[PDB]
Amino acid sequence: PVENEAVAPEFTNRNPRNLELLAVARKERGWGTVWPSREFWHRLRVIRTQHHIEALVEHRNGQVVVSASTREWAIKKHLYSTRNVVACESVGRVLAERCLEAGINFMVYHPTPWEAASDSIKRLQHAMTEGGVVLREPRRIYE
Amino acid sequence: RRAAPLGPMPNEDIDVSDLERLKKYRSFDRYRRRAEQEARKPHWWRTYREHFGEESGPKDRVDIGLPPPKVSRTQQLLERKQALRELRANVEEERAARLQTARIPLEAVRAEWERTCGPYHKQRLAEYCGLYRDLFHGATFVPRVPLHVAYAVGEDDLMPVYHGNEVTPTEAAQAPEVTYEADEGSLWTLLLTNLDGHLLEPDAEYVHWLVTNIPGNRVTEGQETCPYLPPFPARGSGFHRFAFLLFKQDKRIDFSGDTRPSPCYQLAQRTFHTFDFYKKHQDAMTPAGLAFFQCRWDDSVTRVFHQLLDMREPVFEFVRPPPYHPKQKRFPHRQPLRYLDRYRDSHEPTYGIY
Amino acid sequence: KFTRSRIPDKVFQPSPEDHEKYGGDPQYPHKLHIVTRIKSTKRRPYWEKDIIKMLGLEKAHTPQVHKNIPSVNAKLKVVKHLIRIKPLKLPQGLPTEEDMANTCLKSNGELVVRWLLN
Amino acid sequence: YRSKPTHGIGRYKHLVKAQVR
Amino acid sequence: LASADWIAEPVRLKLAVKHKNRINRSGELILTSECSRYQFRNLADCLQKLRDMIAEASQPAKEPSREDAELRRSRIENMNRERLRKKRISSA
Amino acid sequence: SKNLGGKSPGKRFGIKKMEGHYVHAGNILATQRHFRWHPGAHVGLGKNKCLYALEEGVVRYTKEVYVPNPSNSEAVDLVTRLPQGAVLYKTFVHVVPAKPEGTFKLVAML
Amino acid sequence: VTYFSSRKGKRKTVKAVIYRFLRLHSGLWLRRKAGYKKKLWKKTAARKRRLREFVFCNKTQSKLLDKMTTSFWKRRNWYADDPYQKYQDRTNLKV
Amino acid sequence: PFLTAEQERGHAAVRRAAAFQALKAAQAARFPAHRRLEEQLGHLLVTRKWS
RNA sequence: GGGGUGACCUCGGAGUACAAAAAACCCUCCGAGUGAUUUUAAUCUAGACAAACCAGUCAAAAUAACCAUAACAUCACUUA
RNA sequence: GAUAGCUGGUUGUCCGAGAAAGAAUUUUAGUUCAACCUUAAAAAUACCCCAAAAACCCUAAAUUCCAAUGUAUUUUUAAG
Ligand SMILES: Nc1nc2c(ncn2[C@@H]2O[C@H](COP(=O)(O)O)[C@@H](O)[C@H]2O)c(=O)[nH]1
Ligand SMILES: [Mg+2]
Ligand SMILES: [Mg+2]
Ligand SMILES: [Mg+2]
Ligand SMILES: [Mg+2]
Ligand SMILES: [Mg+2]
Ligand SMILES: [Mg+2]
Ligand SMILES: [Mg+2]
Ligand SMILES: [Mg+2]
Ligand SMILES: [Mg+2]
Ligand SMILES: [Mg+2]
Ligand SMILES: [Mg+2]
Ligand SMILES: [Mg+2]
Repeated sequence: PVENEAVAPEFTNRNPRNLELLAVARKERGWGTVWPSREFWHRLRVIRTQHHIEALVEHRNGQVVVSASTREWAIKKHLYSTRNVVACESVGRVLAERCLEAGINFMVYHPTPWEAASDSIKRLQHAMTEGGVVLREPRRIYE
Repeated sequence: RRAAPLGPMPNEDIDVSDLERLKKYRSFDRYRRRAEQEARKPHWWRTYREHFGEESGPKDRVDIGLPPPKVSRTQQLLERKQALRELRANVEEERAARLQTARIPLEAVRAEWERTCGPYHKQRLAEYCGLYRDLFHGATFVPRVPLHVAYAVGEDDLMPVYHGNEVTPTEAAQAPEVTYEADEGSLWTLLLTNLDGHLLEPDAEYVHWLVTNIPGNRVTEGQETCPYLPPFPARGSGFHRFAFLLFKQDKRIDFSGDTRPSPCYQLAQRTFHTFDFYKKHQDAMTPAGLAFFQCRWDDSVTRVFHQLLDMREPVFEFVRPPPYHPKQKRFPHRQPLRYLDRYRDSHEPTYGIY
Repeated sequence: KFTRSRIPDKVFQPSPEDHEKYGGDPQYPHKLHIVTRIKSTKRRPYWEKDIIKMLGLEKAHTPQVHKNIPSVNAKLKVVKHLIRIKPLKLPQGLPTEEDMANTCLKSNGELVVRWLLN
Repeated sequence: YRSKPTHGIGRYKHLVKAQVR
Repeated sequence: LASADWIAEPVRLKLAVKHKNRINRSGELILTSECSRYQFRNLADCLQKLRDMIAEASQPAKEPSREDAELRRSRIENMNRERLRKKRISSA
Repeated sequence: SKNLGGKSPGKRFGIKKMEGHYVHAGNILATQRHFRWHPGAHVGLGKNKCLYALEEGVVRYTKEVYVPNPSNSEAVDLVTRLPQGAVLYKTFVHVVPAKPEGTFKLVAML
Repeated sequence: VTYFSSRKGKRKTVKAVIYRFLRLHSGLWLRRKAGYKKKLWKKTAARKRRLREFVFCNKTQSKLLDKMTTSFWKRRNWYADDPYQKYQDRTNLKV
Repeated sequence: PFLTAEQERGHAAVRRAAAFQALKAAQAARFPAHRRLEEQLGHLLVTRKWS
């Protein structure tokens, strides 16, 4: 027949992002006893030191996908007081832009009950939401 | 029976006597940081990473790329400190920081990021998406020079292609435009490869647009080996990856075995292997630009399958394995009445001889 | 409680004099064990009974050839107090298919291939 | 387990005590 | 579908627009039934699906209601890629 | 005499599945009265402190670090009273999924 | 269980079994869970579901019921709109 | 010992498999024997008289 | 450790039963035959623990309402 | 020919294989299950089992699950 008509029905998709985008990937349900819960595909992490602020997006395996730190020269020469709420908001906006560029749209963020009431972290979440990146990853199809 | 510890115990360094004189942390955040930092050390007992695929721990990755731009560390640090002092000298910036009303030039931030640290972030993003594992299987490169790919959806509609973006074939039907800084003394080669979509050979990938011998930045002036072909992912198995590879070369590379005809509508001819291609052109080519994006099925793929490729649109589906059921027993004990429904072939009453 | 007895590996460390005492080869170990059950299975635990059955030593005072691998050595250590173990010696080499009927096993632990020549 | 080399790894009560001349 | 003369032209166009995902490249609309083990029930189900398609294509009061739990992700990713699509630069 | 009620049958509170056993989704891996084994990846926690696998694969046990939930005041106080070099470890039970998620089979070449 | 009656000389059967059991033609016996109507307000929802759900029997009780029931109750039944007609038979029993 | 634990890994497994398959075949060949015409027609020889 | 008398007859915790499970004594000590409060805590169904039987234990996904991110009712050694 | 959970007796040969107790009971002089065992049939993994693994204040003999290896036994079905 047509030489291009062959199909080989057993198709394998070696792309690790395929299932994570199709929302059919294997979520890591589990511990429940330790915190935070590791049931997600991408995980937002806000590390606040006395000097610098880092907003990272780590995978369930531990590898960092996209990160925005105040130690970087781009934000360092453009912004003063890398500790303040303005700094947290700028880092949030930069991370939202980088996530939109990388193509990651859904991520989880589990802050402490005391850090959730902060002023910088609230504005960071608001900026991340306004930037297009929405939290609350979709529920797994046939979880 | 007791055994000997095969290495250092975790909490054996701190002393048990006089706990009150020993300093402690009183912050759950500090304890969490300490625990997360200690969980990443190569312990000697059975850990979580070893059982859940730490990717063989350390991996001797071969670095095939350009050396880093040699910069003067002292002068760079001095200029950065001077810029920081000049910035903090302003009083208006302090007023804005106090009033929480200050903005940031995101465009300049993006430019400086692409200039100084974009390559490493793009490298780790490609590693996460699995680019090098399928392009060379043993080597990861650093995209030293940038690469801006753009598709035209109309007259004023321009869609960029970033590292891992989702661009549909509706926008990807026409040939894209590439931009990257380069002098008029070098040669470049652009290769668009589809890593997912090959129907027969899973270990092979497709080629959509291969153009070699690019004089400087003029991509149109270079001779095109293979004309541009729009993406064509399957309708069932979606979210394929398409990678734009940019190689810098020193000599005028000429090849006739890899030359594609003008129509080039044969999937058998559009069967490529980046590993073999780099083995062939390893003396001259060096990868310096990388731009990969996601692509799923849409209504425009039917046109590419029917008119261009002259094929019937194949449709797949994410079918799940059947649920496990134990071996059916003769007398099920304390099992619900539906126990016979778990081994029913079809929901039709079968009348054998009646 | 009376249970199995884990034998420490130190007891199975041969001394430089045991080789010359028992006439063993210090460099190359022997290849095949000739085992012969001496004592009975009665008044012995069920696991020892199972081991002495699975080792093919039911009929007492009948030699049996076994490997020299740690797999069977574990069971031989478990029931070492009930059998006699010798190394199989081959003065005339491995018997071929033409002398399988004229072979013999002497009491000292050797396997002669040409026995009763006419 | 007691016979394992990693025995007593969860031991923590010797680190905190919760029970002048 | 293009030769089906027992239906109206707007009905045929609406069917070709809606169910184009299951139409062969030769213009042959295909229905398939495999639920029951009886070919009679299979044909009954196929004809019922055809009747439902004819009804949904003929009734003009169809507001085309769509689900949300399965389309929220698509809408979010569409808005997010539009945020980058907003770059206005002349090309070609 | 003076002691009554001292008789009570055993609850069989123990570990059911050992490391290396191939279990399916829903199998109770280990039961317990107090927190002796904590769950991990693909291992749920019932209301009676039972541990059950959620995916089909191989059972494993690993010594890992313990970061308590910030709502548990007792554990928070214990952590805050721990010295500078103390990190709590627990025995977590995991289920490594062996079966893949799904397969892409050809439906119809339209 | 009267093995030999006095009027006809046949083998009688107990009526408690036929009142609180049901014989499928595949040999299995269906019964109700003991205690599905006693003190519902003191039991959990899962316990109430387990009580309301039907259950089967084991081989010993199956043989006991087969001995206590005569040959009449072991016949094949084709009732009009019988729910258990689907369960009267067994499928895919590789034993 | 002669060999070690890492050297004896599966060195003799085809023999175990063949022995187990032979045992399975011997157990599966269990069936009532054949009933020939001789076993039934030889019983008439008990009345073989001299004419 | 013959009966009579005394004591007990059911359920749970700890030791006896040192480390998977279970294991008795008219062996030694705790207890229970419920209170307080509000988040009034459902259906259906994978697959498992325990068990002679009866009984007891869980529980992934799917359903309607509450955040559009929980529902295992909580506490009293929570186990009875 | 009342009834007996109670006592006593129960008649030819040889061969094969062959069991000492967990749970209920006006129950411990017995009954009904389980676990063993017998008779026939199906199958295939069965015992020994190194690593590695099974808790928190100190805790022995050893335990439980598993390769390979040595043997052929084990698990269901129908009667018991
Ligand atoms: N409960 C039980 N009794 C046995 C068993 N074997 C023999 N007996 C009994 O022990 C007595 C015979 O003693 P032996 O001759 O075995 O020394 C007889 O009363 C016999 O019924 C057994 O395996 N279990
Ligand atoms: Mg007891
Ligand atoms: Mg007790
Ligand atoms: Mg006395
Ligand atoms: Mg009295
Ligand atoms: Mg059991
Ligand atoms: Mg649910
Ligand atoms: Mg009488
Ligand atoms: Mg009595
Ligand atoms: Mg005999
Ligand atoms: Mg019996
Ligand atoms: Mg071991
Ligand atoms: Mg085994």
